[PDB]
Amino acid sequence: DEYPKYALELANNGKTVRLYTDTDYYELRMPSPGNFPNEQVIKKVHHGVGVCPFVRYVNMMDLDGFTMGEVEYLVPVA
Amino acid sequence: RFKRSGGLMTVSTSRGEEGRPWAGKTAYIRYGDGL
Amino acid sequence: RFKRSGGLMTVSTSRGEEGRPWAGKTAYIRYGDGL
Repeated sequence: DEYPKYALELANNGKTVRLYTDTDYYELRMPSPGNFPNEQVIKKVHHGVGVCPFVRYVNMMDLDGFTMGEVEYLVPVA
Repeated sequence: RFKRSGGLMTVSTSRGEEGRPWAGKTAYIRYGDGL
Repeated sequence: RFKRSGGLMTVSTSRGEEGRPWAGKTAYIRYGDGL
C-alpha cells in the first residue's frame, strides 16, 4: 500500500481525537483519558484529498512487514 | 557410602538478584498473520 | 544440621552510605498527554 485506509490521530494537547477517512475529516473530543461521551457533536469536514493523507516513513524495507526501529534491534547489547 | 555421588554436594549461590528475562521481548508488535 | 544452607551465612556490609536513587529523574517535566 501507498496510503492508509483508516487512521486515528490523537492531538498532542490531549483534547481532540480525530479519525481520517478517505474524503472526510472526523473530529471528536478527549476531555478525559478513556471516555467518549456521545453528547458531543461529531464534526465532519469535507476538505477533499482523495485517499487518506498519511505517508509512512519506514525505517527499513522488508518483504514480510516486521518494521522495526534502530533502538529496538540493539536493546540487548546496550 | 549411601550418600549420592562422592559427597561433594554444592550450594547454589546468588548475588541477591531475581532476574526478569522478558524486558525487551514483549515490546514486539505482531506484524504478521498471527501464526 | 538444621541450620539453613551449609552454615556459610554472610553479613551485608556498607560504606556508610544511604543512597538516593532519584537525583536526576524527578527533574523531567511532563511534555505529553499525561498518560
